[PDB]
Amino acid sequence: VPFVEDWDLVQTLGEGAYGEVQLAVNRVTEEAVAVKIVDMNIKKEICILKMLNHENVIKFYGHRREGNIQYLFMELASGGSLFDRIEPDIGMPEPDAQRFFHQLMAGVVYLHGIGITHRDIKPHNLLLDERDNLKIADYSLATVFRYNNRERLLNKMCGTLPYVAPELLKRREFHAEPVDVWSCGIVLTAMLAGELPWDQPSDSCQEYSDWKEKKTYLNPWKKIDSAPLALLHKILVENPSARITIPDIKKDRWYNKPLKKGAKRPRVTSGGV
Ligand SMILES: [Cl-]
Repeated sequence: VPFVEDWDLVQTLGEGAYGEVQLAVNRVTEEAVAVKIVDMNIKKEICILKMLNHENVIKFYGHRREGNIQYLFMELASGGSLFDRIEPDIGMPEPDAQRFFHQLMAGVVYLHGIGITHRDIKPHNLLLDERDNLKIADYSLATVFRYNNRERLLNKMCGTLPYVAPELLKRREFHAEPVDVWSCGIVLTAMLAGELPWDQPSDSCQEYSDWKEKKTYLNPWKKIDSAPLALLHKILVENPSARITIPDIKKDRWYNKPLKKGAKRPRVTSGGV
């Protein structure tokens, strides 16, 4: 029974470090949206949020301040997270993984093309609409890495250790785009194996050492077919300047492999075939 202007906040979708996220339903129009509620940087988030316009990125509808609390209205992805579609120790069917990977690259290319890096790509932040279309959500760590056609290097460490690229832990400053690419590879690994390969990509983490030594008889690699594994070998490359870029991902054999049948034709409601 809480509400904001014309919307009722009817269900808690999740929780933030500084927020809560609610299902908001418009009393008049019946539209359903998501609303992130922040008690009391968020100015920066809003500027980035207003830039977003792409089918694989959560759209921003506007905001409201009421005393101490900010409300950020956002497109709803009613299917929830990709995280909940990954069966532990299994993953998901390869054709479904490929499709989600396709969508994820489309959203990341978009963001990179407007000079925005998300910086915390992981299945928890990849939401699904009612047709299972992927949407990159939560721009609270996002930042500008290109402005007026000039790249800036990053230096703040942030993200989530099992998804983070090794340069982020090793270098004083690093390029944004390869970091996002690396985390897309860890997502792909999770979709195909239902398990993360390492706690973190550091020289003191055995499982990472094992990967650099190509011990792909170990989990999770041994669960992964040779084609997508060859892509993962190009993505999960320690040196960020040697790592595959998105233009080249789009040329990869597995990325271009036909795997998934299209949806059945929609039901006739009027007229003929
Ligand atoms: Cl996992």
